[PDB]
Amino acid sequence: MLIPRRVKYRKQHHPKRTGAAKGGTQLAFGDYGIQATEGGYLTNRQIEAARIAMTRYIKRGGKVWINVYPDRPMTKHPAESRMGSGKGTPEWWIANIKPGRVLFELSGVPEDVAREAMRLAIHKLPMKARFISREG
Amino acid sequence: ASSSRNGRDSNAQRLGVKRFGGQLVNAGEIIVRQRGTHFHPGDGVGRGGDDTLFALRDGNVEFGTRRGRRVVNVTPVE
Amino acid sequence: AHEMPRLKKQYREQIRAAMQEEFGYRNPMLIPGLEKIVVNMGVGDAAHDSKVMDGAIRDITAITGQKPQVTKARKSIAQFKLREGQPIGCHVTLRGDRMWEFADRLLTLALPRIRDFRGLNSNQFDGKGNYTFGLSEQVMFLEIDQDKIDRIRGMDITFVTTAQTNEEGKALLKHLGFPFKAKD
Amino acid sequence: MKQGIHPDYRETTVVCTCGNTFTTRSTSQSGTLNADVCSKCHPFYTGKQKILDAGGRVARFERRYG
Amino acid sequence: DVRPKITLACTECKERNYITKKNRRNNPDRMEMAKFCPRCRKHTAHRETR
RNA sequence: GUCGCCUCCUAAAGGGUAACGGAGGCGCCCAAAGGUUCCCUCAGCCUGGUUGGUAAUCAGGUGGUGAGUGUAAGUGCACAAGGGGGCUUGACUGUGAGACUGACAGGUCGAGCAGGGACGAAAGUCGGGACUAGUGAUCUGACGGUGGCUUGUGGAUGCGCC
RNA sequence: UUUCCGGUGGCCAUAGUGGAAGGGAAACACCCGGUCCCAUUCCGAACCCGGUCGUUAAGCCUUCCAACGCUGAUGGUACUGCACGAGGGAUCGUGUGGGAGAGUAAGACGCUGCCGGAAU
RNA sequence: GCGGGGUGGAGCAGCCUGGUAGCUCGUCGGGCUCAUAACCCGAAGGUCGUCGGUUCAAAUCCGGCCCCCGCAACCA
Ligand SMILES: [Mg+2]
Ligand SMILES: [Mg+2]
Ligand SMILES: [Mg+2]
Ligand SMILES: [Mg+2]
Ligand SMILES: [Mg+2]
Ligand SMILES: [Mg+2]
Ligand SMILES: [Mg+2]
Ligand SMILES: [Mg+2]
Ligand SMILES: [Mg+2]
Ligand SMILES: [Mg+2]
Ligand SMILES: [Mg+2]
Ligand SMILES: [Mg+2]
Ligand SMILES: [Mg+2]
Ligand SMILES: [Mg+2]
Ligand SMILES: [Mg+2]
Ligand SMILES: [Mg+2]
Ligand SMILES: [Mg+2]
Ligand SMILES: [Mg+2]
Ligand SMILES: [Mg+2]
Ligand SMILES: [Mg+2]
Ligand SMILES: [Zn+2]
Ligand SMILES: [Zn+2]
Repeated sequence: MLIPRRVKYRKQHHPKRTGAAKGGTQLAFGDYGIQATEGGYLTNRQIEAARIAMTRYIKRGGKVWINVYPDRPMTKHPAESRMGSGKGTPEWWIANIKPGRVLFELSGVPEDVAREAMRLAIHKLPMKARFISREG
Repeated sequence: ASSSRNGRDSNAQRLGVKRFGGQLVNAGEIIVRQRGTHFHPGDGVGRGGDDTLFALRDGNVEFGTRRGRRVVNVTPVE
Repeated sequence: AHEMPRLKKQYREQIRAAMQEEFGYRNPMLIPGLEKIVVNMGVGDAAHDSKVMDGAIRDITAITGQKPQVTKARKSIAQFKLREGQPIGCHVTLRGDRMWEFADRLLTLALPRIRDFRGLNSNQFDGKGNYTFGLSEQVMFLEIDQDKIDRIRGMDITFVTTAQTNEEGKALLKHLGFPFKAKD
Repeated sequence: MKQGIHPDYRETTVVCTCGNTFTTRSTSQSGTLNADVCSKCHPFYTGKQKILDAGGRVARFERRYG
Repeated sequence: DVRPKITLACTECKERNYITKKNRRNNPDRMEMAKFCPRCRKHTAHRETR
């Protein structure tokens, strides 16, 4: 589970989820990758599930890059309580995903099994994503 | 239940430029209220105790640069 | 009194000629020479009393011949137990005639009578033609008394020369004459 | 120099008890300097010790047996 | 209580002209100042009242 | 849990803008940490050096703000508003053209002038503090000054003014 | 009149930083002294005073170097006022006006005023 | 939620506030005794639950966290 060591402010406004990907729309480390076609919030649990799926399928070879980091904290109102009495305590850590953002990258693996591993990973994400490559 | 350790804030102080570029002013008229010298006093402009820039003479307000400083001048009226 | 010192005369004639011949400076005012001598002593065990500073002032005054600058603590430190603004060290800057004659006195008299003296390392240059070393004990300066010193103290001696490079600084200080061994 | 803050500092003769006399300047109050050894007198570099060491471990063996 | 209000009166016309504050611990004694005395119409020595 | 004041964010590039929204501060302190005049440049890093160590004091080199600012934060400040020395009390009296900001009470800035000063060779600057919190209307009472009024007159007494 | 140089402004990196080469007639400077005014929280280092011998090594000045930094379009894109439209919904699109930041080509080894100097 | 507590082996002091961590018992070494207990003479023993901040300096000040308590968690 990716959790930042510290943050300046633990209670933050909800991240903007408008617009396309600000940056990181192209592969930078690996040969293949996952590119999100829809925006949304990506929690550390989802990131870990996808990473486990990719690594487990590719076994021992190849290396995986997690381009996004769940450094944005999300508070939760205390359960069964009326509205008010200040903001809640951080409960989830998310990354702000926008369309075109490359989430995961993979290298050192043949294309077919890389594609299958990316499929396994994508079936764990909460937003639509696609397999991309450096045109082979 | 719970409570907030916040909720305090200070009253609005209403800073900012009070007379913009080219606006005719009288002597002593306040040009900008500010904290610190974001604008330095230029020609025909005095600086007060709380860094308020005011007019030392009648004329038109202009914003410019004097050496390396952002300054506010009052050009004497033609 | 008005008399240009022996060490200064030796420097000028012999050393300026020697440097001009064996470094080949293309300009006459490029031969290095002594710029200043700095005598420091950090007496940091003064955070608890003042008598140690008084003794250090007396000792350095007798050794050099002028009142020292007393430096107050730039920042307080608990584990050294010093507050802000306490006097923790004193130093003297010597130039010109005082520089020359203090250097002559030191070299001719004082460090000769260091216990089991073996010379000074040649590898204590700052890297820019200036050479600083340290004396662990003070009364060896026989210009002071012997049976009234409050406690033994040490000091740092720094020769700052107008030498661009370490090798020519070493040459200058050798020609002036230091005990220079062949050891690290 | 500032008047009244500096020590007495006048002409000063030094004698090294090794045939060396010189005319330096120091604060030696009402007096001069009577040194015990000079630079050109000290056994350091005038070269009068040459200790190095005594590393002849075998040389000792044939000294007491050869 | 530690920085009380002290009243400076002119030492000529004994007039409580000014009021200010001291430290009591940093300045235990009565303070002397040269201030303008309107009655004396010049600068006169002002002393803290007892 | 909160209630007044100050700084930031929310606040949507003037100002203003709510929530038991998100962060912190204030109820002081300083006779210098005020005024003036002159001088100075830091932190960090690298190298050398008695005690001495990552780091005391010293030397050289580098280094423009990342240090510093009595105290929160922001806006400022290296031209320093940061560091140091000299002399001082303007932490004045009588004033306030002209403006800022509030429903109002109110809060804030202020040129110029006179008196009498401080500093500076002068130009000049000085009506506390780099700036913005460190505060409480009115009533009633109190002390100091003043002597305007005082019920027949003169006192007294009481009140008024500051 | 011109050229060169010393002062003093303005623009405040297109000017800086770094490297290379060369120059001093006046001038500037380092430099040489400290007796004299004056000065160092020690030091004639600095400040100040007296000289202008020595020296262009440095400051300074001239030429050269896009190397770091700086400057930087056009077009496109983001965003956006107004007017609409589409999705179950996060949200997205279009019309009509405005229009960046980044990046790209490129610019650039400063510009300009007054006074003085030596020569013309 | 409010308030308190966490310090040698144990049970308890040191907390307005910074700088010197104490008493009792127990542990260990020596006496006394035939031997043990008791008693007598000497010694060691906690960098203060944990993370971080304030500050020249933190057991002490501030916050988070863990553990143990107490209280509250109400009206239909
Ligand atoms: Mg990018
Ligand atoms: Mg002011
Ligand atoms: Mg003020
Ligand atoms: Mg606004
Ligand atoms: Mg708006
Ligand atoms: Mg409203
Ligand atoms: Mg200052
Ligand atoms: Mg006052
Ligand atoms: Mg008015
Ligand atoms: Mg206010
Ligand atoms: Mg006046
Ligand atoms: Mg005067
Ligand atoms: Mg201040
Ligand atoms: Mg000040
Ligand atoms: Mg009433
Ligand atoms: Mg009547
Ligand atoms: Mg009045
Ligand atoms: Mg550009
Ligand atoms: Mg552009
Ligand atoms: Mg009931
Ligand atoms: Zn001898
Ligand atoms: Zn008076």
